Amino acid sequence: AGADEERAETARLSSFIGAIAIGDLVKSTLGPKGMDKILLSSGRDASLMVTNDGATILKNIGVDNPAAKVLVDMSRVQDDEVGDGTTSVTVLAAELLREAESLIAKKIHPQTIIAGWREATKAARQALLNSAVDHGSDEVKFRQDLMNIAGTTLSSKLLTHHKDHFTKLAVEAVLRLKGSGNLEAIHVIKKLGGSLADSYLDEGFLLDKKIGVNQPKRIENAKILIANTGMDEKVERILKHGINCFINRQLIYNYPEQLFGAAGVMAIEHADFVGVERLALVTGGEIASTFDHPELVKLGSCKLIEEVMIGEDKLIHFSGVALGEACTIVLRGATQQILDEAERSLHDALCVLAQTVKDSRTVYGGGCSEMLMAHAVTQLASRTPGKEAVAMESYAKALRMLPTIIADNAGYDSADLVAQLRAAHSEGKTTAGLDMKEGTIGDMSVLGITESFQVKRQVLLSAAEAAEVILRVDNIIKAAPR
Amino acid sequence: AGADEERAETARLSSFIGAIAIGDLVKSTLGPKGMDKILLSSGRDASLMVTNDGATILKNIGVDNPAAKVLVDMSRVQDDEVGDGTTSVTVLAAELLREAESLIAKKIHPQTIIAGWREATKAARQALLNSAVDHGSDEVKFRQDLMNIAGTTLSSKLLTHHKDHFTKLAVEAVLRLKGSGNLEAIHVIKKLGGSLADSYLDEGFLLDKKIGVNQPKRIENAKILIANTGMDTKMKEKVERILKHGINCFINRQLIYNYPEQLFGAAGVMAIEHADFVGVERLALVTGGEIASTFDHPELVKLGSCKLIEEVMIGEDKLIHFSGVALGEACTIVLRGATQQILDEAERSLHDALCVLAQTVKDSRTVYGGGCSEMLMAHAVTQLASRTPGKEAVAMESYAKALRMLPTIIADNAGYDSADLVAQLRAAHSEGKTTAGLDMKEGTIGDMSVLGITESFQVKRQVLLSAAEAAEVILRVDNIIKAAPR
Amino acid sequence: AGADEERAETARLSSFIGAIAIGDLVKSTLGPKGMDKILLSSGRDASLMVTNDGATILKNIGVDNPAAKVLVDMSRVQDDEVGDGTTSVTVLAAELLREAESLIAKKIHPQTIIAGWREATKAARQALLNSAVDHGSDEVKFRQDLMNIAGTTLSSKLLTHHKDHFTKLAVEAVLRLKGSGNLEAIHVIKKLGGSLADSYLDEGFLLDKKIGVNQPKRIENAKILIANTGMKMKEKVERILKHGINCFINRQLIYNYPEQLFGAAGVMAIEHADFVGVERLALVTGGEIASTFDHPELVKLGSCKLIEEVMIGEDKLIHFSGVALGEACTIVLRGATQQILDEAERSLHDALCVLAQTVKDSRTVYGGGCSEMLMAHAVTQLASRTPGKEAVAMESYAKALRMLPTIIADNAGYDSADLVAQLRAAHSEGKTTAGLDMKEGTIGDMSVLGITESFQVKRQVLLSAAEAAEVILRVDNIIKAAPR
Amino acid sequence: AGADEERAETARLSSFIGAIAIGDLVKSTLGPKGMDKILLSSGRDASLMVTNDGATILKNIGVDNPAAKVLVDMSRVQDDEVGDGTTSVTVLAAELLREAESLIAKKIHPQTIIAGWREATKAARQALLNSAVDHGSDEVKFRQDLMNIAGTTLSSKLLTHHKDHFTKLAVEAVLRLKGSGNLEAIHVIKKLGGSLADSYLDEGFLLDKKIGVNQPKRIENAKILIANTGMDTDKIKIFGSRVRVDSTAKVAEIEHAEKEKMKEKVERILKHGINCFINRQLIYNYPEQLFGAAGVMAIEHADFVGVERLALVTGGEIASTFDHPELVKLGSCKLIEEVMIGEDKLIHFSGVALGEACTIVLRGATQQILDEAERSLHDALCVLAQTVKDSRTVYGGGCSEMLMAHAVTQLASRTPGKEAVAMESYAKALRMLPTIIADNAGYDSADLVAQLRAAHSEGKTTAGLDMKEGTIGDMSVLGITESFQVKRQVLLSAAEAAEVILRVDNIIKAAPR
Repeated sequence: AGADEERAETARLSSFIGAIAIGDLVKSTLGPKGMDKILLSSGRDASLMVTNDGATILKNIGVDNPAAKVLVDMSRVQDDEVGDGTTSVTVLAAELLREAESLIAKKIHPQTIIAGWREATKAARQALLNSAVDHGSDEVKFRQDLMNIAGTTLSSKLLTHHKDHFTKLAVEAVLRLKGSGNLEAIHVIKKLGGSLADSYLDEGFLLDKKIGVNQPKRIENAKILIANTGMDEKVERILKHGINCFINRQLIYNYPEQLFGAAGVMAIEHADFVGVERLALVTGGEIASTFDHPELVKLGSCKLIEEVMIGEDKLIHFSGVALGEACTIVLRGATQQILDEAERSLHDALCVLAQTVKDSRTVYGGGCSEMLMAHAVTQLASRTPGKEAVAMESYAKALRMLPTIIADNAGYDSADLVAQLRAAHSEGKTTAGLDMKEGTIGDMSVLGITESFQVKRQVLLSAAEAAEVILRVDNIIKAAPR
Repeated sequence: AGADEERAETARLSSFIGAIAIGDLVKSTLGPKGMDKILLSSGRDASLMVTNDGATILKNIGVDNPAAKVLVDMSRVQDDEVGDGTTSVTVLAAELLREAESLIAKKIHPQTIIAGWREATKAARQALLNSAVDHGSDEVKFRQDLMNIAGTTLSSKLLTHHKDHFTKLAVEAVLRLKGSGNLEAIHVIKKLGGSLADSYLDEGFLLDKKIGVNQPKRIENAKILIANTGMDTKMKEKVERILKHGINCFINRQLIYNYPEQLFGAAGVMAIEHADFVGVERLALVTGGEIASTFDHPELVKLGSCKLIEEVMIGEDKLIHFSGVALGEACTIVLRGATQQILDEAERSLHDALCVLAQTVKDSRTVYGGGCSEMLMAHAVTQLASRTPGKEAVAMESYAKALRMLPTIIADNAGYDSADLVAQLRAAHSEGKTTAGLDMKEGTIGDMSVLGITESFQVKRQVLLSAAEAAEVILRVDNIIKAAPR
Repeated sequence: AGADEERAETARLSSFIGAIAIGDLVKSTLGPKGMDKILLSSGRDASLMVTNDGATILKNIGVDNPAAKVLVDMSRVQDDEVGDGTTSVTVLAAELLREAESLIAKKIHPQTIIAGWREATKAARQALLNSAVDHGSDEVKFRQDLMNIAGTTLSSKLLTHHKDHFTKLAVEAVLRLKGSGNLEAIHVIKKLGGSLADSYLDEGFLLDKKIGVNQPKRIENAKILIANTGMKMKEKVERILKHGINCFINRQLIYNYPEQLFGAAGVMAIEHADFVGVERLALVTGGEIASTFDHPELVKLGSCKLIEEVMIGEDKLIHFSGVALGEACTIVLRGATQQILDEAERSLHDALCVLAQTVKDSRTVYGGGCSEMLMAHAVTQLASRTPGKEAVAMESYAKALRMLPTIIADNAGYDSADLVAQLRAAHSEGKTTAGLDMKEGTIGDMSVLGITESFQVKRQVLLSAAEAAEVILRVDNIIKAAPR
Repeated sequence: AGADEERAETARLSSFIGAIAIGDLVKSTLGPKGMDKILLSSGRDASLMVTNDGATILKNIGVDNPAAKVLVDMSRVQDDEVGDGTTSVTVLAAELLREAESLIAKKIHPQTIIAGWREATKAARQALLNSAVDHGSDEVKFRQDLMNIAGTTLSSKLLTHHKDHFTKLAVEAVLRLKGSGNLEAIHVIKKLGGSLADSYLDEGFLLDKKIGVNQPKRIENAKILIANTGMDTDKIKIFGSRVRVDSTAKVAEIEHAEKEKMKEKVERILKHGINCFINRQLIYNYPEQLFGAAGVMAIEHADFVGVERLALVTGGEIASTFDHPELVKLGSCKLIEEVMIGEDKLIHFSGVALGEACTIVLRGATQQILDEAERSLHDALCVLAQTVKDSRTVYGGGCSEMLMAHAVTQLASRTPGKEAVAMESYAKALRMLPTIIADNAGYDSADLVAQLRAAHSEGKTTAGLDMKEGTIGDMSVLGITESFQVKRQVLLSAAEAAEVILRVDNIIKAAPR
């Protein structure tokens, strides 16, 4: 028991097996016509879970002993930085292991081959520069704002009927974010109500809690009080300040509740901590401790806090923040499996194009980027010294699979597709790519599909470092089914 | 049962297996292209742990009943006097056990063989006075201060692409530090914020704790109180003594009772809960000190320096900085990096840098790095087996071949063919060029001095002694006996 | 499910197996280059500890069923009277068992062979009063007092690198001891401070304790108070001033309040002083009767020369001296400090017994196994001179002596057969000085080395080993009854 | 297969197995070259014990189901009446069972052979008649005081090199003991010093203990105090409770109360002039210091067995609570001192007024074996008391057994009918004893039997088995003789013991499963 040690072929084999198992399930997901899968697990899950998004299912379950979970864990950091849309990074890392069986013939030192990873880093920079990306997306923009990458992220998802409209909306949300402050303060929720738009845009922060039956219905020029310690002196400190609202992250004691109603102060019971922490940045903050917390120790913003009816049910909204560094997003849905999916999509949407204004650079979608890159990577291996080249040239044909997967989900024969694809990219037309609706090659730009430059730079480095940690290191292995 | 005693061949084997298991994992951890590993244990552990530094991982876990942990414990003491660079001493002791197969074929006396260790002492002797090593390091030093051994120590770490810059910084810290004032008060913490120039040197001491959100934002003309005894039990005496002094900050090394805390907020005094003792002792030197007793502590008995105590905001995470110390001889280093627990691999990386420089200025002696020292000693030792008596030569010659593996271990991580590397190396050393050594970036052999990598004189004398007793300790004892548990 | 059935050869087997297992572990230990063994246990045992002395480890534990612990127990009685040097007696008893196989070969009655023990007694006496051993243990003696046998006892042990110097010191200790009063009143400890000398010799009693930093430094015409019961302020002071009390020593925790009082008066107090030292102290100072605070004045007697605290090494020690009786004295040692230091406790104990025997005997034997080869040459002849039955038992004892040279040689690093060839030729010739030289790797002059063995150890061991071998040969029935 | 059902011959076998099992362990114990056996158990037993005396080991343990324990119990009465010598009685009863195999060869009525037990008595009359006994036991006696029976008991033990000298000493010890006193107060301890005599005789009693290193070296006109209770005070069985007082001030009273025990012990003890205090158990630390200044020697953990003999010696005292000093205590006074006996310190109690109780402290040549003196002295005590009372002895070394055996062979042929077979089997039983005595000697058993038998036939009662010789010799020259009582009682006991159970065929069932 305890620690383990590994031997020649068996050590490599443990890493090799992990990559192949995950590649096939993620494979159906890529491209406009991907398909959903449902998984049931060993007693800590409670029921059947279906996730279109590849990253969510891998994070939730550590099924077995082989090295995969650490590789998997990393994809979420990538999601944070950019990696989202359609899952492809995991697939890309996985086929690099197939090359290793070939490598046994390469009887020398496998670690020498490893030098290929920062050669690959050169390849990443070789790829970047060598490929016409884009020149549009100045800021805000009348039509290049979207109806582009979000649509492609959506394309792999069935929802894209009513849903593609939602994706367009996501860009308006980033438009209010641009400036100095970073990517923060975005929260999204869904509701039970049918509408063709299937969404509404809300100016303030969305919360849903109420003090009790009694209390003023609306508060004006509101002051906000946040307490770290539970309620389980208050009137005296309260009256001088002119407090209009109290928010506590936990259980609230019953006695003060009677007081607040007569005073004309609205309090919130068991408010969630995550909303509260964001709020402190928003209202100028407060010093949260024991009941001494009132007056100067705390700063309170004061526009308007009220409970409003959103089409249907009643909700409470915080708005008019002096700081201007934080905002909130509210979506209303018709209700279905794909609407809470918007939770999946908005989180992803935020990272993809907030980034897009910052980059001022994007690349053509639909696999246009991959074939062109494949064309120029082949020359580079030859250009570099030959043993360096052997590792570099293997990398170059790796890019070939992406074109094949995009077409395969479309419904057209893969062999013919690879053939027609290369000739257009080789010629020098960057706009041309894979048109799945056509089944052949077409103009990507007419479609409006473009990918953030960062998704391409970041995927390359993420795959290189993640791939590098495998082949390099022992300590793992797999045994038998279920 | 569980009595635990073994007979003849089997007993030797248990030690032999422990040495081989450890060597394969550690060899890959050596030098510039060295590798870090992840370890997972099912019981009473949270997740897989990854440690590049061999010494920290070996100390942490006592997985097996076979004797290995005892062997492991010995390297920390070495670390205090030096120990580090790249892990190697454990490897050298482990390879010694392989010749034991030869001993069975020897068919005479297992312990007459022990004479080889005596022979080894001569080997320790030869390395020390054979070869001209530094001639420089004439205190403080312009350019030659780093881009040397620290770079080699960091070599085993992936971070080196931007990390080598951090390594260079470490000697600057020793320049202010060095003298005989004391080898203490150097602290390292990493920050999850990124910039091109990773790592900043702070004027004073860096800490990360708060009484709570509660209390005033900053203090003026600060007075410092340190208490050995906890606040836990009284409120009245604490306020009375406090107000007269004007106390701006209270630091207690342990748990702090809640009642006084309300008082500090109203008064306008910032306190620190569960402050670590190591920071506190350093602080006393820094602040002029105090006599830390019971609540009789305030006023004259307490000495407190007063520049500024504040929470700045370095990058992302909030920290508290103590600076402007009147004494002037105790300073701290704050490291910044990309963002990983790997970045934490600074506490165990910095440590590697601090010990090396303090020893280097005073000893006025060093050895050439890159394995230059090892090949030279090896050439000299082969002769020795031939020139000394009867029993001594077989044992001694075997010891000599042990040195051969080190050239192999340094270039093995390179990716180049180890066999080709070993002989090319020997021809240059045999010739008489001490500067020449293994250049991993080159892939062949070159001039170590241009690189500037140098090993401290102390590292060579201790390793030789460490290797000698370490092999002996498992062997020296026969039939360990258990008396049946509680 | 009762008694336990062992017969003829099987009963012999339980004894036979016990001797073979013990001999190999003790075999490493016999000589200058012996090997250290450590045992690790859980429960009442803290951790790894190492004993170089075979006798200490064997009786601390009863590892298994086979009969041998009773045999082991006997060695300790020897240890008190003579004991140490190196542990060799257990090995000789073991040697006897291998010939037991030949006893079945003989095919008649094992009991007749017992006559061999009679023969052994006669053989033992031949090693005695034959040739000359040592002459001139003049008493006091400037050079022959040590740097001899004690060094041999030490050679097996680690401390010998600087300790052989310590060994020289011990004889000075025995010389003051001499008179009519066997061996008594000697107290010794170790110190955490390092020095080349590794030991200082005090003229009185050494005690390590301090009341506190405060309190007057010097006491004269000192009166000493020892109390059974632990440490109200006024009762202690009123009685104290009239007496003139200069010091207080108690074998337990002492109350803080009185401590403050002592400093003003000029009286020094001691907390938790060891009881054993106190019992010795009473004989030394004339003693007293210790009860509650009624204890001062006449019921207590206080001797008065000089009591002072002297900085020793780094640990601050106090000395009691100037005893009118003169009967009891104390020894102080300062070592390297590597837990091996607590080991020095082991080696010193060896020093009081070995040297004291040398003082009374005025006789010794050549060391390095010189005595054993000589006796072996004489004994081979003896077996033939006796008829036949008488012959076989006497000769088996004779060949037993051959292993001792062999055991000395085995730990040396040189094989036993070669050692045997050279060794016998030198002893046979007539040079008693010649013996086993372990550093040499061959044979040499023992006297030049300075290694000698007490005369008593050779005559008692011969009788001792013979009887020890007998205790189980006679008994062919070892019984355990009705489990649990 | 299994049920514990017995049928005809098998029932006989159960009696048979008990006899043979006991005989092999016992047989090696008989005579000069006897063997010691050591017995151990895990609990309700602490260590291996080795008993030379066959009777003592059998009494302590009832190992199994087959009958034999009751037969064993019989030798006890013999031991208190006449005692020991060598244990031979048990073996003789066992060999009676061996003929039984030949009995089924009879193929007839087994109980008419029982008449053999009626032949056993006839054999018994001749034992009285033919043996040659002795004439003389003057009282005290000059030359015939010993060198006789004590030596035969000793002969069985290998100590008979220097020891036969020690046996000779023992009669001097018995002469003072002799008469009215019965058996009490004889104590023996070894000394580690070599001498030809190997023994010394003391007028008083030796006890090995010391108060502590400090205390007066010697006391005279000594007064002795023995206490049933220790000097220790604090629990009382019923604690009186954890206890409640009135804070810390009164608890000072508790510590003070200890002093009162000290005060009573000194004040009362001083008036008497107390020289020596002996306590049978642990002694409280406070009093120990008091005794040293006073001039009084006390003994910590002095064991009780020495004390009871000591009490008879000093006239005794009534041991109770601290009121115990003065008159209720009678302390004889002559000399109590601790004397270096060259080797080890011991305390001598001497000058006892009673005179009845005395101690035989022997020095002798050293080894583990001097502890043998403990083994050997005990044998000496039992034989002399009987030797003085009987004034009759028979020749040892099996001389008695061969003579009787020669006579009985003739008897079988003379008696007609049913009776000779019964008589001859009893008669050949005697033959094994010469064999048992010879076998343990290590000499060949077969050779020994005929040569022995030929010498007896001549008419020499003195002639017997000489084990040291390996052949036959004159027992009388050796000086080995057995007391008259041991031979007449054993004959009656051996026959009767074996006789009942042969008679009964079937040890029956139970209820259970």
